[PDB]
Amino acid sequence: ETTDGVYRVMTRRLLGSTQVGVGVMQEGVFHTMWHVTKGAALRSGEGRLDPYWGDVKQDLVSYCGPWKLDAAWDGLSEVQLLAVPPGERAKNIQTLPGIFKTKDGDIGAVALDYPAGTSGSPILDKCGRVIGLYGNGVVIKNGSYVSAITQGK
Amino acid sequence: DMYIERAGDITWEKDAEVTGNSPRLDVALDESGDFSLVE
Repeated sequence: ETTDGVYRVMTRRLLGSTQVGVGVMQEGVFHTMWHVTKGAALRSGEGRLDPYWGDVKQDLVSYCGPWKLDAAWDGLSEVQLLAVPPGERAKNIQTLPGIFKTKDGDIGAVALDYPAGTSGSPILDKCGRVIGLYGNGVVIKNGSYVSAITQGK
Repeated sequence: DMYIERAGDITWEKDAEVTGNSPRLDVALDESGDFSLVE
């Protein structure tokens, strides 16, 4: 299935069928985070998806083609995390992102804590454009999880 | 073998639950893509 939208990344190698992450299908390219697939190939029905580009530091990987997601957080408006937890239905969660302040610039961050099956969930702007992926971040002194809004180029 | 299955559309829902606060953190990113607090 090459139908644009968000997908679950499942594996039938552990116990039963486990959900290891989430991905986005857009312009015939599947986008997810590196730590989810570790560059491994993906099966979509009878067809096979081969890795095309990846970067461990960015924790991103694309299949079937180059990174296609270009939207970025405007730094002001609220966003929606389309969280796809394993075994549960996709739910849109609205929030105002924080900021990751690094030596190479600032990156948006969302203070939403979700299970391990959720890495790769897309983060959307008001116009439905994917501005990043959820699943790579930090836990702060209180124990709350804060994920960076990881977007490619 | 890993495989993918569709989960839904990428669309903004007008009446979505709003939660999560908005922290500003100083972080560092290592070569292995891991984030770390700097202060």
